[PDB]
Amino acid sequence: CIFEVKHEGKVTGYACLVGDKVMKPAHVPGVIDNIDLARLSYKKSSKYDLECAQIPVAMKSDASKYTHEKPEGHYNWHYGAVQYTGGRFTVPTGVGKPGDSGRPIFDNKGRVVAIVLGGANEGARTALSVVTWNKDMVTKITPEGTEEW
Amino acid sequence: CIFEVKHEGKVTGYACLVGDKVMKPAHVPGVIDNIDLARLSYKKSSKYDLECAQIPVAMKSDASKYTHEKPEGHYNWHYGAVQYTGGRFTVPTGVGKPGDSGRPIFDNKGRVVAIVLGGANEGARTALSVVTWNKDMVTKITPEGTEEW
Repeated sequence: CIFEVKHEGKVTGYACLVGDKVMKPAHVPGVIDNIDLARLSYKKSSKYDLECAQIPVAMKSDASKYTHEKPEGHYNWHYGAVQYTGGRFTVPTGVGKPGDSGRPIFDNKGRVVAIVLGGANEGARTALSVVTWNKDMVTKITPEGTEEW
Repeated sequence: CIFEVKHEGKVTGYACLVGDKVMKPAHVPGVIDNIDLARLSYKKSSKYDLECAQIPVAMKSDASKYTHEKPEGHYNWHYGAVQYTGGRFTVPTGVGKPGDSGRPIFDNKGRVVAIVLGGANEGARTALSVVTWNKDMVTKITPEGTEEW
């Protein structure tokens, strides 16, 4: 469910299969490294820093489910645990870096709860800028001091 | 009917109101410099290098007409005349340059016949890569050696 985005031969970030969409953070430079995904029509929102295409039918079963449900505790991503408390996702400073935008954060059922956009270095911890969902709609939540990834 | 696209305070290219659509070359970085247009959701695809939205009600009457009709001769753009011969729009080399993507080309009735994407330097003249109309449908025509502008 995760695809590299590349520019000039380098991985710049990721797109992920979420719900029935191919989702990519808009700010990530380059092209998704699948020629068919790269050619789809994407609905682009500057407000949410998001581009989303309808998932190819052949890939529909590979998509992750997703949810607005975000009880406090810990969640999962490529690098390990993501804390969620007081409406903030945090990780240890240094785990994430430029090149990690587009990676999903998941609950233990495998449901996507957020897509990483960047991180604000707050000392020992880094607070993530994310696309995430409330019960009604998508949102973008960006801590002060965020560096886009 | 023509708007600047800007990124980091710099003009990066242009978007046009044509028919029912806001038309911007997809590859141009930045956001359209208009309060209404910036807040729309766009459909973006590499197929024609277009990023489009429905024109807001308030702006519909400002849209340009368009046509598929491209008899040979000369057409009009920001910098003067554009030659059209053998299926190719050409201008003198150096008249258009990086930053001129999204500018429209018009006939003498004021109908848009093409939107500039880039140019192929052919020596004294440059052949333009364009979106243009075949019957009712957009198409992308890109001379060999095109640089996206």
